Formats: sequence, C-alpha cells, structure tokens
Amino acid sequence: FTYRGVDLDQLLDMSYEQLMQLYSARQRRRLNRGLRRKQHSLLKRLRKAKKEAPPMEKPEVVKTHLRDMIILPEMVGSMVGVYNGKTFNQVEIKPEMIGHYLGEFSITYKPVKHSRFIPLK
Amino acid sequence: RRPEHGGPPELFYDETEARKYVRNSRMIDIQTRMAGRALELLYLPENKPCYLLDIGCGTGLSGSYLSDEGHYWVGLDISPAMLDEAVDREIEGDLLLGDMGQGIPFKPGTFDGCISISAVQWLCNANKKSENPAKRLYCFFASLFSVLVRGSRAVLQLYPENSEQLELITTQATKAGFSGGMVVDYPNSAKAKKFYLCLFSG
Amino acid sequence: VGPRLSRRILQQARQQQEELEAERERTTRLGP
Amino acid sequence: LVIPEKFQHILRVLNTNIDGRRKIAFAITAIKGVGRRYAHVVLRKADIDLTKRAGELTEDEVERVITIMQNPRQYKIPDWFLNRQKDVKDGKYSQVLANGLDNKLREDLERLKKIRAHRGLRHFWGL
Amino acid sequence: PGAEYKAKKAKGDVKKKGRPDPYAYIPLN
Amino acid sequence: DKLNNLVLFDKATYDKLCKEVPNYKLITPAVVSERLKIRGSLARAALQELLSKGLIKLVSKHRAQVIYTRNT
Amino acid sequence: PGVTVKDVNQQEFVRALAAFLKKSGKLKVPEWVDTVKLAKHKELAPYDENWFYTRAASTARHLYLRGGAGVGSMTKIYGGRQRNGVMPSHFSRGSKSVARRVLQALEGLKMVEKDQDGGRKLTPQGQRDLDRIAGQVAAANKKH
Amino acid sequence: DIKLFGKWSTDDVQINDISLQDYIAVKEKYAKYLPHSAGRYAAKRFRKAQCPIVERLTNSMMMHGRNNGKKLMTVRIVKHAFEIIHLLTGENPLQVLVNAIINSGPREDSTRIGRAGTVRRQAVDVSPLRRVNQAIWLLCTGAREAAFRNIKTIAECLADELINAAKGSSNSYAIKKKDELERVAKSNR
Amino acid sequence: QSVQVFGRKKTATAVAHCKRGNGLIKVNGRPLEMIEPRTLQYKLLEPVLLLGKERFAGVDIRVRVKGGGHVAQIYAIRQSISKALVAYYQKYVDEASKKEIKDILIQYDRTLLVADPRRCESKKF
RNA sequence: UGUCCUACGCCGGCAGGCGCGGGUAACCCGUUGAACCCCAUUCGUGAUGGGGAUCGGGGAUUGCAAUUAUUCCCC
Repeated sequence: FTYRGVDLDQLLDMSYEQLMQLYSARQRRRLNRGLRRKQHSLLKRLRKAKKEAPPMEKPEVVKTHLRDMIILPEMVGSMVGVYNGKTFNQVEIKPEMIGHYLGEFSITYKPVKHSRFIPLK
Repeated sequence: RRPEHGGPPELFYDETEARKYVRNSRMIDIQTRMAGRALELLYLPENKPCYLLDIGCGTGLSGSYLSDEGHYWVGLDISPAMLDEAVDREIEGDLLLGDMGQGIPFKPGTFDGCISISAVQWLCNANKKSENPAKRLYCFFASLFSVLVRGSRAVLQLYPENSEQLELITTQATKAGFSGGMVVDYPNSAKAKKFYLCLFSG
Repeated sequence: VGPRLSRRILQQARQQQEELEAERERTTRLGP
Repeated sequence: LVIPEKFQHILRVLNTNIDGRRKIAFAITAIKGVGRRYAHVVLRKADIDLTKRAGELTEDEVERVITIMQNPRQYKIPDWFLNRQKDVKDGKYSQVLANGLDNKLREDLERLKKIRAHRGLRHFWGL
Repeated sequence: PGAEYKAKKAKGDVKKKGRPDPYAYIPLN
Repeated sequence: DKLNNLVLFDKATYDKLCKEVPNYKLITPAVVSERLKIRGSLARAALQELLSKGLIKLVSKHRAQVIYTRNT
Repeated sequence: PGVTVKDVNQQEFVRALAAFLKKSGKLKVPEWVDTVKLAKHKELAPYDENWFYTRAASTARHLYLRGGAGVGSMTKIYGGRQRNGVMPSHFSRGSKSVARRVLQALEGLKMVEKDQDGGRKLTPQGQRDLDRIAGQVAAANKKH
Repeated sequence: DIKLFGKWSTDDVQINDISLQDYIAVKEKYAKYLPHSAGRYAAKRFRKAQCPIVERLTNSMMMHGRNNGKKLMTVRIVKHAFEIIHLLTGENPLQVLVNAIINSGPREDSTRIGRAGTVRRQAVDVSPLRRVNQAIWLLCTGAREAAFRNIKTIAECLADELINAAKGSSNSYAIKKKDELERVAKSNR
Repeated sequence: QSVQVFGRKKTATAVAHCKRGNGLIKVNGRPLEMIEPRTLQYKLLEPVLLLGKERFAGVDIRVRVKGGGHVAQIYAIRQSISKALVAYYQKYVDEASKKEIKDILIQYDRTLLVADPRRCESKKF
C-alpha cells in the first residue's frame, strides 16, 4: 500500500512539520491553526493501549466522543470506539483512511424506511 | 385562462393547438394517471375487458392506456384536427366524429362501460342560440342511459369551476334516471383535486 | 424642482462656471 | 466554402464517435474528460485557428491534438488545471479522459465502499 | 365532505392508515 | 420535424448559390438557411464572401441582422 | 484645432491604438497568454488571441480619461454580472494581476508611472501619442 | 421636412378606412423622427388615440416578460422591419403598416352573458379604438408565436406578418383570428 | 457674456453654457453626434433640425451631465439645449424670434420646455 | 455604512496571501467608474455552444471543531 506515492514505512518516519503537502486543504489548515491537547491525551491513551497488548493479535479498544480528529499515518493498528449519539461504534483502523476523519464512520441518524376507494352504490 | 372561454371545441382545438398539445409530457403524465384512476374506478370483472364508450378521448391517450392493457374501446370526438392527430399516433381503437349532445347513435344494451375524459364540463355553456344547454345535457344523458347495458358503469372526469355547474349536471343526471354519485380526488387539495361523476343503471 | 435635484444642479453649475473661469511652487521665501 | 475531397463526418477518438458537424472547440468537447475551457486552452496551445470546422482537419492535427491529450504537462499548462493531480493511492500529475475517468470514479466508489465511510455507504444506499 | 381527512394543523389532505387514500363520497337524489 | 441542414457547401448547392443569390429579391441569413437547408453560420459567411465579391449591395449592418439588396 | 479622443468615436480608436501597439512590438508579454480568464465571472477564453493589445488600449483610454486610479479601481470598472448558478445573479470584480501586468507593461513602455496622490498617471508624451493617433483616426474616419 | 428614420415620409400615407382618420395618428403633425417619446399618453382617457402608430407598435413588442423595459432593441427591430418592408414592397412601409392595421381589425365579436350556469354569447360591436388595439395585439401575437424556435428573425417575421395582413392573405395569424371573430359573432347573433 | 441654463429629468441633471461662437456643439467635452446610445441620435438631432443649422452658427453650446440613465441623460441634454437657445434668443435677441421659436417648439413637443414631472414613488409601511 | 470599509505596491491565471497608507466618517474607500442597454465576432433550431442539477478531485479562505460536502475558485 502507498499513499500519495509514499509507502507506510517512510510515512511513519516522515515527521509532523512536512505533513502539509501529503494532505488535503482542510486538515492542512487545521494542523496549521494549532493542534489541541485533548486529542494528544487521546493519542497517549491509544498508545498506552498499544504497548502492553501482546503483539500477535489486535490490541484493546480505545473509546471516545471525538468525531472530528485527524487520522495520523501512524494510526495503523488501533481500534477506535467512536460515539454516535447513543452507543460506541468500534472500528478497525486500516491504512487507507489517512486523509479521512472519525465522523464518517459513526453515523448519527438511521436510514429512513417509509388501497384505493371503489364506489359500490 | 381556461379553454372553455376560448370558444367552441370544433374550432378552438385546431391544427396548431393540437400540434402543441401532443408535444406536452405534463399532459401525457396527467392523462395517463387520470386514465389509470378512471379504469380503477369502475368495478369491472378482472381478466375480462369491457365494452367502453370513450367520449372526449381526443388524441386517444386514455384510449392508448386502454389498448396497452389489452382492453378495447370506440372513440367519439367533435374536432377533426386532433382526431387526425390521434390517427397519426398508430392508434388501435376506432374513432367517431360528432356532437355527443345530439345523442349517442348506438343500440341499447351495448356498452359495458363509459369513460368520459374532460367532456362534461364543456357542455354547460352555449355557443349557439339554437343550442339549449339543459336540453342538450338531458338528451346526452338520456341517450347515454339508453345505450348502456343495465348494470354497467360510467365514469366522467371533470374540473368544475363553481358549484352551480355541478348542480345543473347532477340534476340533469338524476332526472335522466342515472343512479350513483360524486367521487372527489383530494377535495381539500388544489392541484390534485379532481371530480368524478360515477353512474350506473339500477 | 426639489431640494436634492436643485442642489445637484447648482453644484454642477458652479463646477462648470469654475471650469470655464479657469480657461507652481509655494513661495517659501519671504524676501527676494 | 466548398467541401474538401477528404472531408469526414465522424472521427474515431478514444474509441468514440466524434461529430465533425461542430466547431473544433466543441467537437472535442463531445468525448468525456474535456469540456469547453480545456478545449479552448488546448487549441490555443495547439496554435490552431478556431474558426475551422472539425471535418476538414488533417491527420497531423489530430495526432498532435491527441499527443496534447496524453501528456499536456510538458506543453506548459498550469498544474492546478487538472482533474486527477493528487491521487490518494499514487500522487502523480495526470488527466484521464474517456475510460480512465470511469476507472477513477469506480475505484473511488469501491474504495469508499471498502472503508465503509459515510459518503460511499450513502452512495450505496442511494442506489 | 372529507372532514376526517382535512389536517387540523395545515391546509391540505392528510393520509390515514386504517382507511384508504383520502376522498369524499356524497350520494345523488 | 428534425432538420438536416448541411455543415459544408457541396458542389451542387454552391452552384445554386452562385446562380441564384443575385436573384431572390430579398437577402437575409434566415431565409437563405431555410430554403437552402444550410447552416446559418455558413449563410452569413457566404454573404460576407459575396459582399467581398461585391455583387450584392448592403443596406444596413447589425450584430444580429444583416440586410442586402440587388444591384439593379 | 487639434482633435481629441473625446472628439472621435471610441471603438475604432481603441482598435487603432491596439494595432499601433501590436506593430510597435515593444510590449512585454506574459507566458500565460492563452490559459487565463481576466475575471472570475468569465466562462470561456477570449476569442481574440491578441486581446492584450486591446486590453492595453482600453486601460490607456481609462487612465487618460481619469488618472490616479490603480489596480482596484480598474477591476471595479470591468466587473460584470456573475450568474452563480440557481442563485440570483450579482456583481463581480475583475482580475487584479492581469490588469497589474498590463499596466506594468505600459509602465515599461514609458507611457505611465505612479502618482504621489494615488494610483498611476500617464506621461505627457502619452498625450502626444494619443493626440496624433486620434488625428490619424479622424483622418481615416471623419475625412472619409 | 420631418422624415421618419431619415427616409420615411408621412405625407403619402392615406387612411383608406373612413372610420379611422382620428385613430391612426400618423400625418404631418404626428410626424416624428423616432418613436421614443416617453410622453404621458395613458394618464387620461382617449389620449393614446393621439399616439403615433409606430410608437404603439414599439410599445407592442415591449411584451412577454424578459423584453420588458428593453425598448431600444424594440425600435431596432422595427427599424429593420421597416427596411425589410421597404425593400420588399418597394414603397413606404407606413402604408403597409396602416393597411395591415385596417385589414386586421375585428369589426364584430361576441360578449359573454349568463345568469346561473347557462352562459351564452351575444354579437356585439367593437369601437374603432379597440379595433386598432386588437389589431396591434393580434399582430404582436403573430410576430411572437410565429416562429419562436428557429432561425426566422423577429424583425423579418414581423415584416412578413404586416405585409400579409396588408395584402389580406390567410397566412396571417391576425387575419385568421379576426375572421374567426366576425364568424363567431355571426354564429351568435 | 453668456447664458447658463439647466435641464432636468428623473435623476439626470444637466447644465448648459451658450455663448457667441462659430456654431460648436459640445456635450461632456464631446460633440453631440457620438453619445454612446446611437439609436436616439435623431433625438440629439430633434432640436437643431427643428430650427436649421445655419442659425446655430453664431452660438456655441456646451452641456455637462450628471445622474440618470442613458435615455434620461439624452432627454436632459435635448431639453437643456432647447431652453438654452430660447433663453439666449430671449435675453440677447428680440422678442419676436423667441416667440416664434417657442411656438414651433411647443407645437412640436411638450417636454422640450418643461420636463416630464415623473419620479419613483417611495415605499411606506 | 465602517475600525471594519478599503486606496496603493509585490506574488499566483483565479480563488487568495504579504507590505504600507487614508478613515470614528459628505474629507478615505467614493467625480460611490454596477447591472440591463449599446457596437462588432462566433454560435444556429440541434436535450445543441441552452439550462444547470447531482457527482469526483485539487487548492485557498473563516473560525476551539467544516464529516452530514460552512464558504469560494478551477477542472
């Protein structure tokens, strides 16, 4: 797998400052505006779940309300239980969602699911 | 504003207005769905088409809907221009030309059904001094009651513009011996509101 | 005519009068 | 003017019929992947008088136009003028026209369906 | 005259589920 | 119904416009395109070519309408 | 006794000035000639390939009629009717950089420089240039 | 002398209809260079009888939505139409225009009456001012819905309609509608 | 010495200077025949061809405009020219010439002396 | 109507940035240079160079946050 002509192995090594060109406009502006601390604490919890799990199966699920967080290229190997309004939808982080958010995997509304008179006299 | 204010039906629905009439997909849609509602309205037996007097068919779009399901019909019309337009549409049913108010010229106990498509709201007014509207409506209703099979069903689609016209048509129908009533499609609506005279013999 | 229209008319007439009456360095030195 | 003896009514471009009964700025617009503005900038780059019809176009003109079509980047075009310039899989500067565009949209929809994001799953539910 | 099918909160013709599509039937004399 | 106006002047229609545009008594792109079954752009281009030849006189110039008359 | 731009019609004067600038050959020309639209409300490329010369003649006309106006006023002059889809149409301004490059080209033709009280003002030899080109326009038009 | 559009003369214009001297207002005193006058000709009763027929014709194509306001294109269209008529009939287009006005006037039509449901038509007469008004409107409808979907220009369509109405041929929509009006008047005496 | 007059319209206001000269007609620093809407050019030729171009060869007129649209400005220009000539031939020339000019110019059109008193009515709640 | 209105210079075709001024206001934006209309070219009766919906991608702007396309430009 490659993303914008860049493989995952060098994507992990490629750093925070030059993330700008490999992204789209919106998350580039979001990273330029200054990233906050709550999603840093979420990253810390995700990685703390990632350390002590044994490395021959998928680690423990990390759950949150954060629907609007930018997926880093180093997210590959996490399990995110994202809120939707009632429950936690827990989803596998494949390498293919680097440019996406967490809101489009947690849908807040259900799909919608929606005889003639005959005279006798 | 309305086609009834333009003049007589023999001369208003001429070559060019019928030519612009057939090229109107909105007219196609409304005519097919009103023809479907009219065919669903009468309680004809299933798997057995009936002998229907199609009055006011004109271009025969309702007649085309009848012929699409395997039914058969004969058409009575008053304008030759849109009659020729219907002929040019490779239509299957037969067509007759004449004034329906002078009397239906067929034998009694013949027609198992009657389909009127926008032809009863036409005749309420008079465009000639020799034509009496009450006499014309009474003669048309009496001839229609004569030619119908006893127990057949007659549906008449209309859009009256006031309650007095409906009063005259209903009193002519109830003085002609027809038994039935009035069915309105969405009475509290404006775009979807249609009027349907339903009649039978006995 | 009206207030605004007459004001515009008199302003344009004064402008035309000044333009038709029309057809250096500031003297910083007090004494020559 | 008088018809040429080599006048064609229908050309075969990108395995597609192209009507010569149209302007050169709009006959090429018939095939997908190119509209009016891209046709204008190409024919202005191709140094072609725009008043000509499409039926008297010589051969050498149509292969030079098609070699503009495959690799216009070397012919001094702005690079934000393109459709697929930063692809998610392999970021490379490109312009798909007739069958490449269908493959691009198909792989976009199947990528969205595979990752079960909201956009592609709503597209799947919409049809 | 279709009083059961007239919406109380709106002008129009509201559907009912137990009964078929909205209409109004009146007899002749 | 569906019109089939030609996109370029064939030899035959070029011959009739050579021997017939001096005598119609009225010249405009509309009736030329109507009766010759030709593209209106070709009709207007043909009349600019013919006034370059100078055998039909101008009456007035406008972006939407051009009107012409006989020499005699 | 000498004629004026105000004493001649506008369009043939503008195209004559554009022709004189074309056979002058000393204008600087951008590399983005045939890939540019001069406004955001434009839909197509201009059909005139040599539209920079007409643009230069037009901006020389508008600077001669009123000087001291820069790029922003020039974009205000050539704003048009933006048909933004099914939204109601509105008014849009012209492109700043195209008019900027054309006016810098006229600055390079020693026809215009800056002004201390505002935008750009034109050279007096620009007034002689427009004077004798208006003379030749009046000779070719009013004497014919 | 005052000539319309620089080349049309109002001196040779003669009104053949005896009833319409004072309603077709085109003579030496009504002679104007241009139909654009912007005079308050509708704020008083029977004032538009003094309006020039060319000005009423330019007010007539000022119709049908998008064309409202834009009368400079209208006077351009009628100038081209006057040129086309003068090139076709070989004489003054004003005579063709007034002949078309005279020949396309509905002289008798039907009014609608009725007390309760029964509506009949009574044969009534049309005033000469309304005759001119209905003739102008009928030529307007003929010019507008004549072609409406092809290369046929509005100016030459208006010229053809005016020429065929002046000649009295059956090709004119105005002539056919007028003849239908007197025939249905005769049908409803 | 000279005479200054004004011409009015809905929102188009014009000033006009008439003086001695060889018959020069100028509007906004331009001659009268190249105002941008060419179609109403005969309107700009309505006053002078009403009187005769040989008579205007002693008067030079210059008109400046501000406000209004195109045709409103044209009407203001022609009304201002007409009132400039009648004022010039009233104050400086004998009364008979002014009287005959006024008579012919009032039997031709009404608006050429006093403009049409029409304006947009304001909207109130 | 304004400390958000912006004059002007530089960069990028445009979306927009950078720099320096004017303005708490008939002073600066702003002789408030707008659209329709006017002149010339191309188009030409064709679901067509009309109409633009619904889509894909990129870029930029606004903000704690834009995914359920905030918004704009282009294809």
